[PDB]
Amino acid sequence: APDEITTAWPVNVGPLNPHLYTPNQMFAQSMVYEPLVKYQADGSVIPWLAKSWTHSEDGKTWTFTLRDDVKFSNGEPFDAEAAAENFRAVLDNRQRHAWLELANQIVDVKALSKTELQITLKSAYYPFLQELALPRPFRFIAPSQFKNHETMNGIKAPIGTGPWILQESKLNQYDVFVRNENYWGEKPAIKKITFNVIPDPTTRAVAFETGDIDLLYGNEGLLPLDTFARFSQNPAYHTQLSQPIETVMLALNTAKAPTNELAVREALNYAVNKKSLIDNALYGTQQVADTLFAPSVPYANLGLKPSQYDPQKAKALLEKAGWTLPAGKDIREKNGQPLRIELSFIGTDALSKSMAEIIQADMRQIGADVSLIGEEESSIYARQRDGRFGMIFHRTWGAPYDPHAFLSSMRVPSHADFQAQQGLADKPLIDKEIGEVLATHDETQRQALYRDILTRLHDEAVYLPISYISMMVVSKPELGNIPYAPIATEIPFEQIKP
Ligand SMILES: [Cl-]
Ligand SMILES: [Fe+3]
Repeated sequence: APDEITTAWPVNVGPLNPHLYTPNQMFAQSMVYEPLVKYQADGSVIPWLAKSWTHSEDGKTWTFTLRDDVKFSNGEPFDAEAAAENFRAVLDNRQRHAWLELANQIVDVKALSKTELQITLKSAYYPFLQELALPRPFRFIAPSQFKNHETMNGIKAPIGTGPWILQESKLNQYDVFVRNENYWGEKPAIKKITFNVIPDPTTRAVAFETGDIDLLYGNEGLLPLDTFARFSQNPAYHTQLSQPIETVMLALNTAKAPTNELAVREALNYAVNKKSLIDNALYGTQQVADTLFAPSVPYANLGLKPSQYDPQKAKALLEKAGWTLPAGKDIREKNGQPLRIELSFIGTDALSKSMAEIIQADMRQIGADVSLIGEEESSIYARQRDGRFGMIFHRTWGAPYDPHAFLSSMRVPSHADFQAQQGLADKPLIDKEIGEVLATHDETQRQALYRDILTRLHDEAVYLPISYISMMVVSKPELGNIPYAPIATEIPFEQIKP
């Protein structure tokens, strides 16, 4: 079956509610559901379900002219009415979308005709179009599949307009998609895609080696990285490594001793040998990160000063702040209190554990005692939400989220970044400026605001950037070159052409 492929994912795709989150998987929501406008690698959007649009002079009122030839996979029409009902369904659950500022900005959505859709905003919101382009929540399910005229309490069949249709799903076993033969756009070359549920990275590698699957596609956690390197030399296989898509880092709790001290956070940022970490734990497959956002990220080329690995500097900073070594001890003390920091991570994640152990070792070398707290996923996310951590592994979100959406979410208290930043004297100013940068259209001011926000976060040593990570691919050669999608969390299956 040349036009059928089998791949893997750590979990099922979920029920494919276009408007909800976990356990829904974003790449799968994007396979079935489509946006008004589609995100492009150059940062722009192109017409998609909307073929054109205009906006008022004040930038608060937008009118979209929709395609008139689009049907949902069940034959029902896509029109402005269906689109408007979707926006209502999403914003009826507005509290759940607080992280996404567009969901707080939309004041009204109404269908003016079958082809005219009008959206009104609280303010001129500059990332409007890019947030419409996201995998979720502003994509469109057939309104017939609402449950009692809503989606927040569940849907019936996951009926979208997209190039893929969910055929069937088996909890903890597999998901099967097929090509939408009545798609309004270009027909995918692939006719059927099977996702085998395989939570363990080694088991995924083994599944490929045995031929049980044709394709592996994911971030640095896709498979063991030593194994990936071996595969990249195996002439029976094909492998790919993308240019970096996002940052992996530690978040340091500015509201909790001892990471509440700037001098301590600064020292920690000099203590880790990132190159060695990446060569030791990531098998040399990723890039060193010096800043929250790579210099290639929009608005983030700011000439921020890296803190290079320098244990001598780290020690000096701690000594100057009164953190000194007692006789016959390797761990520093101040006011009799030991320099002890808890590093929280998902205990079953081998890669995270490996990095955590390297970080612990590096920090012990400069007199800081890091305790490793490996816990189940739910417990770690709970800690993130309420700030019950000293240090935690964290990551940015990739295009088109970085930086505007990641920054926007820093304002949401139930979220790791707010919690990490909560102890900063300048946190209210930062949150004020984040609000301002999203709504200004003085472009000069926009750049200045981004500079100030990112520079304060950098100078305050809120994060310990570790790596800019890449997408990775392992595939049967017969599938050919595997494309990457403009949106980092999407998988462009319809672009695969064996
Ligand atoms: Cl420990
Ligand atoms: Fe999320």
